[PDB]
Amino acid sequence: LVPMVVEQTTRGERSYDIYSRLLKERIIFLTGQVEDHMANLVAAQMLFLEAENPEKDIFLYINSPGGVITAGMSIYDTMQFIKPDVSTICMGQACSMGAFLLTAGAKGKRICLPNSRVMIHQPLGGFQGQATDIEIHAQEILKVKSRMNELMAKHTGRPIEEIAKDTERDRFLSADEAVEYGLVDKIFTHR
Amino acid sequence: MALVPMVVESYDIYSRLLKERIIFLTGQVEDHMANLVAAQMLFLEAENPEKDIFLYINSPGGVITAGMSIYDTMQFIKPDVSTICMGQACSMGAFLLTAGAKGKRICLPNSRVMIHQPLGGFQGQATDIEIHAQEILKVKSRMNELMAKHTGRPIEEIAKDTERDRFLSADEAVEYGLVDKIFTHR
Amino acid sequence: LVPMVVESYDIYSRLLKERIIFLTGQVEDHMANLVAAQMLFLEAENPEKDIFLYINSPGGVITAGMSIYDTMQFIKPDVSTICMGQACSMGAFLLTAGAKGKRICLPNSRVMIHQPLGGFQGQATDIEIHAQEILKVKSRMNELMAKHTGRPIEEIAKDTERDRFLSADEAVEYGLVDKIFTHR
Amino acid sequence: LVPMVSYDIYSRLLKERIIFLTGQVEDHMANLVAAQMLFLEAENPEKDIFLYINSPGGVITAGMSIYDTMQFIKPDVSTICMGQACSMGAFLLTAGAKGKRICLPNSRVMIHQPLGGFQGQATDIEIHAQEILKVKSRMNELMAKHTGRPIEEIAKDTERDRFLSADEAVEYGLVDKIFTHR
Amino acid sequence: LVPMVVYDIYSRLLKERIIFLTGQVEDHMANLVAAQMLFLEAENPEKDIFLYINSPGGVITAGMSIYDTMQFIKPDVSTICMGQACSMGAFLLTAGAKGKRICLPNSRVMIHQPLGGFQGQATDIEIHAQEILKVKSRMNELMAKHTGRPIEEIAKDTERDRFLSADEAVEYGLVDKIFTH
Amino acid sequence: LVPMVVSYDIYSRLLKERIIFLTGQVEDHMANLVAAQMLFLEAENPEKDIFLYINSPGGVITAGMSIYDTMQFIKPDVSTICMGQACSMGAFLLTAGAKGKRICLPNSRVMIHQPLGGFQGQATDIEIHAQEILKVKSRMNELMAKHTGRPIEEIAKDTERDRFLSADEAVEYGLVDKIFTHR
Amino acid sequence: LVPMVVEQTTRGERSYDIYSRLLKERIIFLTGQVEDHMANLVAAQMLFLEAENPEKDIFLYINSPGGVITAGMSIYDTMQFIKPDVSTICMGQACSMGAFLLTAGAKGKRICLPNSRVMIHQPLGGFQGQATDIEIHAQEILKVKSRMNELMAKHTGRPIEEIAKDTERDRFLSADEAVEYGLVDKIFTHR
Amino acid sequence: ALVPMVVYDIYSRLLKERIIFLTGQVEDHMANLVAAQMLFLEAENPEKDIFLYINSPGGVITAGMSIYDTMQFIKPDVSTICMGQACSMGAFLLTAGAKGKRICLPNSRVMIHQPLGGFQGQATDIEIHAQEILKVKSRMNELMAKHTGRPIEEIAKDTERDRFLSADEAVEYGLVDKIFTHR
Amino acid sequence: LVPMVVESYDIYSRLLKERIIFLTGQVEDHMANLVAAQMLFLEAENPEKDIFLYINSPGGVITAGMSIYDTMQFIKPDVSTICMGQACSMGAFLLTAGAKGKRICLPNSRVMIHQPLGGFQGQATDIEIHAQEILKVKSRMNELMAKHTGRPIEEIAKDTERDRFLSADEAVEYGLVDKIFTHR
Ligand SMILES: *C(=O)[C@@H](C(C)C)[C@@H](O)C(=O)N[C@H](C(=O)N[C@H](C(=O)O)[C@@H](C)CC)C(C)C
Ligand SMILES: *C(=O)[C@@H](C(C)C)[C@@H](O)C(=O)N[C@H](C(=O)N[C@H](C(=O)O)[C@@H](C)CC)C(C)C
Ligand SMILES: *C(=O)[C@@H](C(C)C)[C@@H](O)C(=O)N[C@H](C(=O)N[C@H](C(=O)O)[C@@H](C)CC)C(C)C
Ligand SMILES: *C(=O)[C@@H](C(C)C)[C@@H](O)C(=O)N[C@H](C(=O)N[C@H](C(=O)O)[C@@H](C)CC)C(C)C
Ligand SMILES: *C(=O)[C@@H](C(C)C)[C@@H](O)C(=O)N[C@H](C(=O)N[C@H](C(=O)O)[C@@H](C)CC)C(C)C
Ligand SMILES: *C(=O)[C@@H](C(C)C)[C@@H](O)C(=O)N[C@H](C(=O)N[C@H](C(=O)O)[C@@H](C)CC)C(C)C
Ligand SMILES: *C(=O)[C@@H](C(C)C)[C@@H](O)C(=O)N[C@H](C(=O)N[C@H](C(=O)O)[C@@H](C)CC)C(C)C
Ligand SMILES: *C(=O)[C@@H](C(C)C)[C@@H](O)C(=O)N[C@H](C(=O)N[C@H](C(=O)O)[C@@H](C)CC)C(C)C
Ligand SMILES: *C(=O)[C@@H](C(C)C)[C@@H](O)C(=O)N[C@H](C(=O)N[C@H](C(=O)O)[C@@H](C)CC)C(C)C
Repeated sequence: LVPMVVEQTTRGERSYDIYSRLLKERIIFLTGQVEDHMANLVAAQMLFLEAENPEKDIFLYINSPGGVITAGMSIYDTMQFIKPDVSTICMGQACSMGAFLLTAGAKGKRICLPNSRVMIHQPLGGFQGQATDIEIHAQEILKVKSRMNELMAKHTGRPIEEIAKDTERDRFLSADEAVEYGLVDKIFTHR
Repeated sequence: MALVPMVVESYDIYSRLLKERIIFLTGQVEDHMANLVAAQMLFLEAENPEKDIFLYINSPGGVITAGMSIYDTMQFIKPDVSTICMGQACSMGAFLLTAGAKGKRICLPNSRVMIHQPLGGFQGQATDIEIHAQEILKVKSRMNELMAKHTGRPIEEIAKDTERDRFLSADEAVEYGLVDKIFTHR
Repeated sequence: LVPMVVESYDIYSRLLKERIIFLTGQVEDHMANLVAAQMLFLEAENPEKDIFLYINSPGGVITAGMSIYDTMQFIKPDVSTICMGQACSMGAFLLTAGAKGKRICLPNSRVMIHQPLGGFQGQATDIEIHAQEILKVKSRMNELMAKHTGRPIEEIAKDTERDRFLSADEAVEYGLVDKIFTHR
Repeated sequence: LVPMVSYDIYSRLLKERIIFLTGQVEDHMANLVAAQMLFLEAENPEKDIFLYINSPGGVITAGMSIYDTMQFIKPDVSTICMGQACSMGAFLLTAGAKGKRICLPNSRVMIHQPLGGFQGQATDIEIHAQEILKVKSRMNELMAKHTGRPIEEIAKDTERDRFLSADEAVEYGLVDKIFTHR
Repeated sequence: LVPMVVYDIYSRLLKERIIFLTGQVEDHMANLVAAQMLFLEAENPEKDIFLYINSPGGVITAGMSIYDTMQFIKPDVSTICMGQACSMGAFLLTAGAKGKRICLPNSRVMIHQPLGGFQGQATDIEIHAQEILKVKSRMNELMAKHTGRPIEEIAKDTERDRFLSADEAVEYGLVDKIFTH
Repeated sequence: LVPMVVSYDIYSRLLKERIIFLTGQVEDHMANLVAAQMLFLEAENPEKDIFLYINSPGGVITAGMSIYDTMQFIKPDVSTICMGQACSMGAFLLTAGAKGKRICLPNSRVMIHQPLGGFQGQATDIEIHAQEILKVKSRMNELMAKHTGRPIEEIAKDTERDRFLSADEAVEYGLVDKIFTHR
Repeated sequence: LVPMVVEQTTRGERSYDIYSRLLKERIIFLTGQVEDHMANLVAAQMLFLEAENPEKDIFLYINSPGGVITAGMSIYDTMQFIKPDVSTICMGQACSMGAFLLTAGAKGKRICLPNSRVMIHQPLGGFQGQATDIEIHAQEILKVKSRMNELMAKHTGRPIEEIAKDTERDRFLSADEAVEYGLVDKIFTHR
Repeated sequence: ALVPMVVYDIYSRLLKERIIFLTGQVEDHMANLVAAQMLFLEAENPEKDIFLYINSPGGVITAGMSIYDTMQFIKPDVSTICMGQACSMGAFLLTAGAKGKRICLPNSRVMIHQPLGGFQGQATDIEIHAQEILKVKSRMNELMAKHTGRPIEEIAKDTERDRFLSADEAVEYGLVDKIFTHR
Repeated sequence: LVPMVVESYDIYSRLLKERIIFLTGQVEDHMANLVAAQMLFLEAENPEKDIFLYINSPGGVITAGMSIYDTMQFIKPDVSTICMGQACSMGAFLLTAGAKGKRICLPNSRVMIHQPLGGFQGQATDIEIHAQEILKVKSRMNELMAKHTGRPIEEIAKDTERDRFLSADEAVEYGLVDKIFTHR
């Protein structure tokens, strides 16, 4: 089910799906596993909303356990490139790449809901083939890990060495702990 | 696909009842169906932030974080979310039922309510097992605190009662403080 | 595909304007939710005109069916139940739950009643909790069957221990339905 | 991919009071037919309905939902056999309004006794066996009523698969006439 | 493959009056243990039998075939826990002759209530639920007898998984002593 | 679900801003869709630039060459912007963009390596397919050399195995021209 | 296949499989994944070789990536219990529980072949179910991890704290590194 | 069963003649059986030669090294004869034979290449496993250099990709000592 | 099962004492190794008595077949080859590899020759290496066929580009076998 809303016009009626209707309020949803196709859709929505009005805020609701890093960095670089401030709101959970995109929001507009969960940890990977090729892919994953820690350090305001220590294994944070760590700025309870 | 629809001049029975400020939470709670409920709520607030929203719940439960995305949306939006239990509200469904606005949490007479502690499952190195084991305790504690707050029963009693599956009738759900009243006839 | 009519409506939306709802196939949450939704819609449309629920169901999930039953009782409109093809298990329960004097079998429709089914796996403590719950549900279903049929709970219990098949005539004599429709 | 004309092809023919019963008979497709019949009755309860049947049969109760709908509604339901009408499809063909049951020249009709299948306790098997016999007796009675042949002859003939040509279906009394050209 | 001597290694150690209970307890492997116990009794009904247990548990009725065979035969059955004895394996460990129930130093013992599962008509579910409660009560009674702990305490402690070290198994009364060298 | 605007879907609405998306594995059908959009935008205005956002790990070479040959053929300059990553054929279509209009975003990844193949059958057929794979490998290395301005011998050495480049390394190598951070 | 050897007797001939023949030389093989059944067979061979002669050495050839811990601890407790010294020789590799049973040999008789590989790391596990049950199984894995570190410390002569640090992640050792770490005593190249 | 007498197959009969067969994929259980046969033949007679017939495409390195170390440890010289093919680990065990007693048959095929592997998990774990495969790769190149008498740099270069050798080429390279055509 | 005979031997072990070896079905490492093992055994038993290799094979793995071929050429005894049923691909190669004057077809036996099959997937550099190797093996196989048949390599190459089916008589005329055996 995708719920529709009917707007009456001079020439009868037209129809909007609920998500298209909330897109007019400049609200984008990032829901479930981060992969190329759904991530492109999020990026497209950001580019559209920029063209519509490049000075109004964009609200990105995140409920994700993470997924593909490159797919996520397509969203990240879009958020930084576009003029509008992208306010990030955590719903349910933002883990792995979802936490990274949550902390990547415009400073002062990164929000957790009270019972939302945040989790951070180092990249995952896996190659198979000749020893020479394993060394090349092993070198690449280390470069990506260094870069992801560098960006986390920038957005949190914590030193890179501390980000590295804390993401060696799964680190779960409550909403309060995400504010204290510097992943988000404030907690929204009631409007 | 979309059931009992008419073309606009597809508009279905759920789209029609959404105008009456009615949202349906049906079946297993997971990210996508939960995102749809939250979206409907955000929409109904923008339409009118002062009229009540009616959330019909028939769910055995599911993913806690997905359910919490609805719970936090219910508390955040200005409108009171009235919860009505149809058929059953169990696990996460029972949680969202009791999370309705005080005075407007309703069971139908032959609706079934069931509460129990969280489920989980990790595999890997003992160090990681300890981290996830700790995280599951944190979530279990939080869920008991919120269940205590909404029911008005002490956390020690919620914890005791939810160690194993606890089935309640509509009458028992009112007594326990999960719901406020029973609706039989209009 | 489902045919459309221009006046543009699918055939079910068009029959819904005549206050007709269809309960077809296995009773589960999603199809049962739809039935309940249609009942709420028709009440809001007109709370004093009868609703016609056509039933062709072998049964299914009890809680899903109790979502329909509780909706039927709650809404102001009388819900007339008509049995097409068959009403077995939960379908039979929803057929007999209709407004008194407006529960109808068609001549060659079949009705079947029997006790609930269930199944759990795990610790003996949990098995005992689930066994108790299934007994409470069985007692409650037998009580409501007794209420709607007018037969005593003891007889309903005896008759539903094993599968009991009724013709249209036998369903009238048992009190599951009131009358049989052949022609207008 | 169903073609358009404003209307889909089946919806356009539904304005001409034409319903199609195609493929295996089961609860959902059978309900759709019964719904189209109730709709056409509300539209005009005196004009004929045309039910084109191309079916190998299927679920009896699903078929009986159509049969009872056909008998209840005021309009005469003319049945036309396209390709084949076997088992339950043959039963619904013979259930049409007398004078208006039609086979096309190369259509195939076939009749045989019900199939079933239960497993479990001997007590439950006895209950389910008794139910299958009652259904078989009832199905034979209704076939006897619509064909005009006695129940004893319907019973003997449906013990095993009995195939009929269009000519043989008219002789047996399953249909009234054959349409070759308009 | 199982190596041989001039007899396979298991037949050769059966001369030393040693029986192995290894892996999941089911009808066929349990029948083999009970068969070996009847054989060793017929060979010499006075000399002790050594049962080496390395089992996570399994089918209760299959395990009760070994238990009843242990009690029935004239010879004392000395139980030695190697690797682990959990669930039904723990039950057979504690069912050994008093003073001859042994844990090796790094062997693990675990006890918990029975598992079950039926599906069908509510009447049948009630019959199978009652049966599972009767078995649970019986298993607790026999655990109480062999440990010396009261039935009420055994019931509480087996509501959920309870892991014991070799030392804890001695303190609980599941085994009598620990063999090291 | 792709949302609608007033009525267009979001991708049709961004196509009016002359923006095309190349997303996921390169195969015949998605590649055809890119080339169709390129022919459409040319007809609409054959002088205004086209913007191709690339986020691809690569895929089928022939499918990718359908996009490459469409890019060169149409009058409008095709500006290529690397989102997330551009590897294999994705990198090839990135470097194929109009010179001075090939862009990486800061944390976008670029990777290049030689073609993959595979035939089974008679030794005669294996020889024919092996030759064909060498000719394609040569042709791809020539086109990479032409677009980067690096000699073919260097492109061959550097693509014998997987070669991963950052945004900065992609500019130095000559795969892209510039990096875009903020508008 | 398994190759047979024929011994001639007064009454014609008898036949041994190669493994049964080498068992008369007091040689046991621990090969592949450690699980209850193959481990029970190793223990049975040890109890047999004790009964035959409780003063002569037993040679346990190890080529294993590891497996079930309780299965391996059934072999460990048998080794310590029986009178005979169990000399452990590493063939190909001894990882995980493989490395644990290699180091559990009689002191001075733990051997690596030159190109054999040794690897050590902390226990693996995995439960699913009620939070209460997860807690119990999580407490059990920790208790087992402590016990395994204690025994590794005792057999290697390194302190428990160093064993714990070094086994948090996979630690690979060459034959030389295994002697230096104290997992084995000596390296056999030629007889 | 096999091709036997009841008193015992053709392999058991040829084991009496001090002949062992290494056939098919190298893995723990078949490699354990080879090493066992080698220990048995030493105990029977530690001075007579052992003949190891090798027809293998290779397999698990650690399994193959259990044989290698057994070959070097036991007192008897192990003569290696290549039947059909010796590739990867099979070629390694062929070249590991006693100097002067490593034999190719005329139409036997030899192929050498670097190790294969694969891990998936946390970047930290990947770094550890990536290091281990480099150590193993070095060690295998060192042992090949020793047995062939070629420098490790040439072994490394040649095994970066698959290198196929004829019987003649295997003698020239030093993988084997001589070719046996007729007795 | 395989029948036994008492003197206790299986039927194949008994015929092995008559110096008969069977090559039956798809040629692969394990079954080819068994044939080679038998050839070494019979040489050790008596290096001056002929060995009789019965061939019924569609072919299979070339290297596995070359393990038999090199064993045949190496051992002192003449290896007589008799074709039962069929000798195709590698089986035809091993048939023609028998001692000159002792390569035999049975009257209704079928022979078939064709060029090698192969298959690699991976990087274009690896595909070039494997392609070159396939061509070297193809050249070597054609050379050895040319030697044993006494036909020039150009003709063997032409005739094996596609599947070439020969009767017993056609096999003798081509030089793949020397004579046909009908009766003893
Ligand atoms: C959190 O989202 C992480 C996991 C999904 C839990 C995510 O950040 C992650 O590690 N993703 C991994 C990934 O994208 N890895 C790529 C790759 O191997 O190609 C590398 C660029 C990482 C160095 C997995 C593969 C999804
Ligand atoms: C009721 O709905 C419970 C289950 C469906 C029976 C639900 O509350 C629940 O426990 N869900 C469980 C869950 O969400 N667990 C998560 C997780 O493991 O990620 C933790 C937050 C709880 C420790 C699973 C999804 C059923
Ligand atoms: C008739 O509809 C019955 C079956 C379909 C034959 C139906 O009444 C029924 O018993 N359904 C069962 C069911 O809903 N059981 C629930 C349950 O276990 O959830 C028990 C609570 C009933 C006490 C089965 C599960 C379909
Ligand atoms: C012709 O259509 C027959 C079969 C498709 C061949 C049909 O008449 C039939 O026998 N249907 C069967 C059926 O519906 N049986 C039900 C049942 O199993 O409950 C009994 C009521 C009739 C004996 C098959 C099983 C669909
Ligand atoms: C320990 O070994 C227990 C499980 C393996 C964890 C074992 O004692 C157990 O509970 N076994 C169970 C069983 O045998 N149950 C039978 C049954 O349901 O048939 C009942 C007689 C006990 C209530 C499971 C089924 C193996
Ligand atoms: C990058 O995109 C490469 C692969 C995804 C790794 C791509 O360049 C590539 O090699 N594609 C391959 C391909 O298209 N090969 C064709 C073919 O064999 O059909 C040949 C033309 C290459 C010589 C694979 C097969 C997709
Ligand atoms: C090396 O052998 C380790 C793994 C096989 C890589 C081994 O020591 C190991 O961790 N085994 C795990 C194990 O035995 N776990 C049991 C269990 O949870 O059941 C615990 C007793 C260990 C804490 C197996 C692989 C699960
Ligand atoms: C030749 O036999 C090679 C392959 C079979 C083609 C063989 O040498 C090889 O590389 N084997 C590989 C292997 O054993 N890898 C192990 C491993 O990943 O565990 C590493 C020690 C290699 C550095 C694979 C597993 C067959
Ligand atoms: C006849 O027996 C041939 C095929 C079965 C038709 C046989 O001669 C053959 O070609 N076998 C092939 C083979 O051995 N190919 C290897 C290989 O690809 O590894 C190459 C050496 C071919 C040059 C196939 C694979 C069975």
